[PDB]
Amino acid sequence: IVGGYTCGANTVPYQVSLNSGYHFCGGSLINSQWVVSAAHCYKSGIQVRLGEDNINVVEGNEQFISASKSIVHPSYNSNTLNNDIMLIKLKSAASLNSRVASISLPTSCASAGTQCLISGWGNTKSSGTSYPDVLKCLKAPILSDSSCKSAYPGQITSNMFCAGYLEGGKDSCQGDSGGPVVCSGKLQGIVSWGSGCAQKNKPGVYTKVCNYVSWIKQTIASN
Ligand SMILES: N=C(N)c1ccc(C[C@@H](NC(=O)CNS(=O)(=O)c2ccc3ccccc3c2)C(=O)N2CCCCC2)cc1
Ligand SMILES: [Ca+2]
Repeated sequence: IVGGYTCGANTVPYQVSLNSGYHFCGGSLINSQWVVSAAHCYKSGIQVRLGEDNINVVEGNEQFISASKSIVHPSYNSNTLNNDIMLIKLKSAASLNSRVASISLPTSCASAGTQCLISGWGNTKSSGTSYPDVLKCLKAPILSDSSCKSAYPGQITSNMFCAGYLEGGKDSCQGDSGGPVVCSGKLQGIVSWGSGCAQKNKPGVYTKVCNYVSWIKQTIASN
């Protein structure tokens, strides 16, 4: 997260770290056994780490659970990033409480101007790399479709939305991939792609989760 602030320990209780000997993507806990993340985060050998703040220190409240299966959307296209969403089933149910909790799926899509909270352990620098120990937070508005398509001509599908600041200086970045965009208590987006990080006129692009609620439900019901 570039231009964000330290969230505070466990203040984003649905945030997950995907770990394969190092943090490589974020995710969101949506019930005690299922996590949603991005399809580009797919990897075998994923351990989901819940209740994290400093990802480099055991502090208490962590729960480490292996993934028993990762289900990339059948129509994910790696060239366009259209349908960039994946479901991860946990080997065991997480223990939910104050510090580890699920986030609700949306019942409707959010409008342009809705302010949301984006969080992750990704890069904090626009030019360079600096990964934080603790979880970083950024408040950012959903942009209009016209501004989003003006920023990225021909690259925005109806399963994507832009969120952020056209002036540059505040954005998600490498390492935040798969993480939550929460608006009014609902999971509206998944960190997917962008051109650089926090560049002027190149806002972040997010997977539009409201288009996938039926697929998420049907898929969790059959697995
Ligand atoms: N909000 C941001 N500015 C932001 C958000 C997410 C990221 C991580 C993300 N990386 C990028 O978007 C790199 N910027 S990129 O190189 O300009 C880019 C953008 C879109 C693309 C679409 C399809 C294939 C390749 C693409 C590469 C990533 O890990 N990817 C996995 C590999 C494919 C690209 C996505 C970076 C920045
Ligand atoms: Ca920790």
